[PDB]
Amino acid sequence: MLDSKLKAPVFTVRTQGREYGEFVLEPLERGFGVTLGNPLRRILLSSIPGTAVTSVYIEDVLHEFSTIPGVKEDVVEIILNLKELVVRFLNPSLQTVTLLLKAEGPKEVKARDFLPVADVEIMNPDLHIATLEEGGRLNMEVRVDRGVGYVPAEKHGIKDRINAIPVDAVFSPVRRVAFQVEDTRLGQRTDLDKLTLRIWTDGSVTPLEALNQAVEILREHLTYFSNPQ
Amino acid sequence: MLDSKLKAPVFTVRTQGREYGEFVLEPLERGFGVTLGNPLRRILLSSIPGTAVTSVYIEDVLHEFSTIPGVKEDVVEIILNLKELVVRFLNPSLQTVTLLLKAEGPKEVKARDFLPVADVEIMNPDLHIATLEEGGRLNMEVRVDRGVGYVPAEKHGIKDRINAIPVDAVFSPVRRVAFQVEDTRLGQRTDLDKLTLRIWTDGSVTPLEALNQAVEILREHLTYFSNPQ
Amino acid sequence: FGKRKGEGFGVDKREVEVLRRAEKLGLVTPGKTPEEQLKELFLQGKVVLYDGRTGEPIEGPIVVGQMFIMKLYHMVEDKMHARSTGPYSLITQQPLG
Amino acid sequence: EAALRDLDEEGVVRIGAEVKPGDILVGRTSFKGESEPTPEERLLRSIFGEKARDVKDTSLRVPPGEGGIVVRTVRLRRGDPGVELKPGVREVVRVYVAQKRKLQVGDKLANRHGNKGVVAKILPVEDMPHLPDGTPVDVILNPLGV
Amino acid sequence: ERVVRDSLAALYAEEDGEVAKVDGNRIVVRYEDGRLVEYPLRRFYRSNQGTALDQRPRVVVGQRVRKGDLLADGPASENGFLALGQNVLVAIMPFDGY
Amino acid sequence: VFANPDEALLAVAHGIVDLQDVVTVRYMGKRLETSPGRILFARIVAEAVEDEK
RNA sequence: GAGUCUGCGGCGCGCG
Repeated sequence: MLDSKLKAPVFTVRTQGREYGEFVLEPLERGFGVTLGNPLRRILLSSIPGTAVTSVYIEDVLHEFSTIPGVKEDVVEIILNLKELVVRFLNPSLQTVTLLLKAEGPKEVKARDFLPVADVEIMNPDLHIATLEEGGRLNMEVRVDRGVGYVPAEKHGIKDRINAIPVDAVFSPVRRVAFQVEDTRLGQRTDLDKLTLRIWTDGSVTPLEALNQAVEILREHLTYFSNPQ
Repeated sequence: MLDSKLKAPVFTVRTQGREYGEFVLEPLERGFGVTLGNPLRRILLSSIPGTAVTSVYIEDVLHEFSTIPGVKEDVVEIILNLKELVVRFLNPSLQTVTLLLKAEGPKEVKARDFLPVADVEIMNPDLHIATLEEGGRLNMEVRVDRGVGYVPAEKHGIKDRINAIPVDAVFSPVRRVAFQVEDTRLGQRTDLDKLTLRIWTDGSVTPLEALNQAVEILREHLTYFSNPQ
Repeated sequence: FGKRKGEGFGVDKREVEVLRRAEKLGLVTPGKTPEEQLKELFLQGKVVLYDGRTGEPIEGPIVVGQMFIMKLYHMVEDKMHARSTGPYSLITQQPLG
Repeated sequence: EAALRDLDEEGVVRIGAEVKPGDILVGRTSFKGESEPTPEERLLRSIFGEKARDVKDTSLRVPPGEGGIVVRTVRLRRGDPGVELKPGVREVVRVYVAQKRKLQVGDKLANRHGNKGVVAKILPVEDMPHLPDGTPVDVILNPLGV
Repeated sequence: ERVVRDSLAALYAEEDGEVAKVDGNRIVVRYEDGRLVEYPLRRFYRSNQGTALDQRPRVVVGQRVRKGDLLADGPASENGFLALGQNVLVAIMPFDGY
Repeated sequence: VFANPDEALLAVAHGIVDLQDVVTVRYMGKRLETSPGRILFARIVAEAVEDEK
């Protein structure tokens, strides 16, 4: 095409790794960069489905505010580090996967120390769970689920073992979203929008992958306006 | 379908006349009513295309700042009242329609006094164009077009007749948009959104027609994310 | 708000959120119904407003109203003066227009 | 000739004609030198066309800035009715121009209390602060100035 | 009210009567004492400062007018009241840096 | 309690914590007890000039 | 291969 259609949003992409991805799209009519950017943002953080540590159970620990001997880190610092663990399952059959791990003695407990599960993968290997000294006994069972958005440990309250402690759900693989609408010049009229939205991802999915899922959720919702009543 | 898909936004409609039209859609996940409602609002006011008085020509009047004998109102007050005239054509073949009207003597000139045009309709009948005294001679030709947004009379400068005077273009068929997101109950989880947006229209187009065009412009823009570079 | 009740709808998630931030501020007596709360906040001369760009409310009531404002006379001082080259004074050789 | 359309009445500009900066409002022709013709301008004239009107263009033009539509015009010729024409003054020519001043970014507005200020940006109704009901605000004043 | 009246903006009705003709240029009323005056209206005149001075008739044809009632509005009057600039809805908040 | 820095602001955007609220956050080597907003400012500066430390 | 000549001193008011 040549006139109004060839003059189409030049979708440009700049992505390094699977964490950062800038996305520029221009030109846009009046105030559309903002009309597009904010919904995409609201989707990119709540809609994108993922996996987060739902609950944990240290064998000798009863409360979340306890400390384990031979272990530098406190129960709270550890459950904190677990929220940082990014797991990636391969299919619907895996709704709730309980990862198991037990390490003793003078060793550093990394996320690769968890006994491998058939359909689940751990992309956060070197994540540091704890530092064990001597006579350091650490046996725990950390639950993992697939959900959407953020769920306070208070909202769900998981109880595999009566003494287990729930943890805050961090389900979006996208940490932060950012969009700017800078003015762009197109020969004739100076009043134009340029929308560039930068997306950050924990690694599970990519910025481009997330953005596409986002636009889809919006599109799927735009069709829900079909049958009147 | 039965489970998650049958549980789909129930698009309900309540529209009286072509001016008001409420639109309810529920249930929605978390903070989506706001994610959908605002973009649609930003589109509904800026983007929808319509009709407005583009130019006028009083037979004996040469400039915009003149006064016509036997006519209370001044050329300026009249061309002003003309911007208030809402016309509605039925098909693309009508790009520029010139409405003609001529009235004389002791009569009040309303918008229904315009000689009817085949494919054009005037839903702004009783609009008061002028008050004619005696020996009040008023013959004019007011141009009408289909466009988008606001076009200063200075920007287009229409010249059907050399002494005609251009008028400011008002192309949004919508005066105001309003949306509310009230909490709705779905058996299991109480945190849900319900988006009901009320749209008002001058009559040219309907609330429903506007909403649809709106959702389309948004979808058309969501596809502009196709070719990276 | 009266026509709002009859026209068919109540309060927004937006309208409630701003209310939270509002009572945490000290503009509305905690414990009252949003209907009653919004009234108390409206009486303050402030109402809830959405950004228009994002559709999200603006955290915190903002006042709005009918303020009479006038436009001031545009002198030839307004209509800007930019000069490249031009006239010059007869006795002093400095630029003048 | 393109600059002589609006100047329809011989000399004077026609009423109801959009005058933009730099257009001729009224034409006039005086003489080229102080007392003598020009030796270098004599050769140029003769090369393309010696018979060139010696009279110089001194016409009332639209001064940079703005003009609008011409609404009224006044011309006092030789046999003056009851007017006082100054000496030397052969005749005068008034041209009344009018123009709608839509509010633009340059303009300044202020309320009766004292808040003065200029318009920085004309936002599209599309995204400026809007009320629960669709009614959007017209102007947004900066709190800090109070 | 007073400002437009003591100033000579709007045109007021001398004595009581009825209206005869309502031109965009003149309003000739007919008072009840049996007299009728034509009141021209400064159509569009050049103010010293270049502002518009027009008198816009506010009275319809054949209207019993009270003594001292506005027949036409001055350059800046709405309805016999002083009016400069307009009543606009305004939000008192900060924007980007606009 | 928020692990990574980002972690703290997402909860904000989701309506769990106001920016002016007092929470705990894990930064580079310390468990610091500072509000989200304060942490956000830290970022803006740290971003303005890449030498974060 | 264009360039002359006019707009000064003061006064008043208004903006910043």
